Amino acid sequence: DDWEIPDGQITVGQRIGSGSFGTVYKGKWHGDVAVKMLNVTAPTPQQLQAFKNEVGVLRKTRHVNILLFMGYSTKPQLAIVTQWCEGSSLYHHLHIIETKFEMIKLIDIARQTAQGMDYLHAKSIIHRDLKSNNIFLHEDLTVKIGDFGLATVKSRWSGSILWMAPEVIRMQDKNPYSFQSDVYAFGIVLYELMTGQLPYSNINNRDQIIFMVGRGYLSPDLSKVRSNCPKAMKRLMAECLKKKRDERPLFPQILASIELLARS
Amino acid sequence: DWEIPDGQITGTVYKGKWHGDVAVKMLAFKNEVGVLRKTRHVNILLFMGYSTKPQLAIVTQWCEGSSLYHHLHIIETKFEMIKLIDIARQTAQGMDYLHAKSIIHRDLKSNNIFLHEDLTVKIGDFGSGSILWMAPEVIRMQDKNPYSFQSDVYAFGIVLYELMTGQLPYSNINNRDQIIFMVGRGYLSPDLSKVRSNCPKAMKRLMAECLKKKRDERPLFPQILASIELLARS
Ligand SMILES: CN(C)S(=O)(=O)Nc1ccc(F)c(Nc2ncccc2-c2ncnc3nc[nH]c23)c1F
Ligand SMILES: CN(C)S(=O)(=O)Nc1ccc(F)c(Nc2ncccc2-c2ncnc3nc[nH]c23)c1F
Repeated sequence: DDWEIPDGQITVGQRIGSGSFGTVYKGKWHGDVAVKMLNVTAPTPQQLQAFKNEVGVLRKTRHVNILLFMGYSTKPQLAIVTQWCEGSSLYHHLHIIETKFEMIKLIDIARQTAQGMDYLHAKSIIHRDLKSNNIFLHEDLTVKIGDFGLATVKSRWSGSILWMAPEVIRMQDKNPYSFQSDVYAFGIVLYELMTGQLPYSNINNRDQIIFMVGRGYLSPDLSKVRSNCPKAMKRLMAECLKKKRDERPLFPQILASIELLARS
Repeated sequence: DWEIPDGQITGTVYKGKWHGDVAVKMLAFKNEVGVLRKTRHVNILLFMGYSTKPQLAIVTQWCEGSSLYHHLHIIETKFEMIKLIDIARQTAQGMDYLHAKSIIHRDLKSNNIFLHEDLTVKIGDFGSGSILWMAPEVIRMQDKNPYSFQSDVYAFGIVLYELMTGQLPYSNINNRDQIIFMVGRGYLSPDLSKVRSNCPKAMKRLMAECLKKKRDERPLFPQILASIELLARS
């Protein structure tokens, strides 16, 4: 199956986001696009195949709340091409430039994020790295979820611990990821949305945050939420953040909860 | 210390009278009663005391009416959907409680759900001949301990089938032992296409989640409860 973009077609503009996993630029291909170049130097035929399989999984998605896969390139560098969103991440808005969102918009961010996640889940994809860094806000104020590609490949060939549920944080199981681990991360995003800040700010040792959340000694202080946060959401958040994996709701539930209180 | 002396009350249960009408269960154990004192919820059968003169016995209220089993299958009552949903929520209310108190019911079924004044639900029998409600891990008692909160969630799911179908699952297979084998290996599950037209996707979808074969994928009761509440307000 060929969503393969022949090299020469893509002009590669300014760089937007580094990271060992790959570097992202704004480019041109039938208009604005985002091009993510992988840092894999010389992939072998096998590495090339793993990549196409993982792309295979990217082509299972078509939803307004999922950043739009448009193509991939094989030479001279492995790359993923997606739609270009004019805007900033949720992490940028919340923690870098402190954008003040009216409560109605916060909740709407939450609705749209849950929508997209329910979609991924409907298609049996697990994100493994939902964080406010991967939630983008279009100028419209449509949310796009990103960076769910290449889960397997990222592993084989670091700053997401605030979003990791305990099972994830303590690699005991070979594969600790699941829908409810995604749901936990989403809860952390709720926390960001309604406290306006990241968890565990008053603790300064990463190794120790890792230990303590991982054993259930540490969880996010929910009393920090803004006073005009609906009670139903403080509750929902709490339930997403349950330390025990099997106590966390799935996304169809979450979505209905958030859409009911979106009428009050 | 909650004992009730002899000549004050009046195998299968008999009807009695102690501080009004009571149901009295006619059969080291003293450890159990400690937990039943604090088991206090509207939709759970209320514990009023124990006895051991003559034989060891548990006493609860007598509530007028009959089991969910009795209504649905024997006398076949045509409830409204709003009622069935109401009933299913109330059953969740209690199980939710019982799990809050660390109690695995181990034997939830419709004959263990009573309708007081044909209206309010009361759970009991948490102090085989009932395979229809057993989950797979349970159905093939395979190791140290097969029971779990999730095991109960499976059985509650069968009741949801009962509620909306109005009939017992596998009603078209006459060999009990085969049903055992079949649910054990994951080959046979209840036919969800037998629900009545007017059951919302959600109810039918909740049922599915409850009846998932893998133990750990089933919801726990707060969510079942929160899900029915969500579907309730339609
Ligand atoms: C298939 N993709 C959705 S993904 O899951 O594999 N991730 C992904 C792949 C290639 C990409 F170019 C992007 N996009 C970005 N990734 C990291 C940082 C920023 C972006 C990005 N993408 C689109 N518009 C943007 N505007 C600012 N940053 C943007 C991605 F999120
Ligand atoms: C905590 N108890 C409920 S229990 O788990 O120890 N089980 C139990 C013990 C004694 C009981 F009498 C009952 N209740 C009944 N058990 C069997 C048949 C009927 C009843 C029953 N209980 C209350 N009201 C009724 N009305 C008709 N049958 C009734 C029980 F459910």
